[PDB]
Amino acid sequence: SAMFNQVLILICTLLCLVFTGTCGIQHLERAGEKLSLFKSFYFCIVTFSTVGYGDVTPKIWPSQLLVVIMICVALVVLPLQFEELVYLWMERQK
Repeated sequence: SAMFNQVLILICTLLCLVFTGTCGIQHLERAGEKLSLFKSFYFCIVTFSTVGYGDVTPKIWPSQLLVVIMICVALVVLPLQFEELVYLWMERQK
């Protein structure tokens, strides 16, 4: 089942990115302005959902960039997998 396979890849990647985001915001903002993990989950899923509320964001030199870098990579990485998911839907139709 390829449909299944890429569904998995999507989920895996999402999970990975969420994890990287939690782990990303965890050690940094924990210094200057302390934030709970749920705030991170929020931010991550707020970034990959393309929402961007802005209640709390990075105020620090590296902190923004790191989030940014992860997004930029994600924004390339995001469609790769959606693109993938599309390819199978085309195979299923065939």
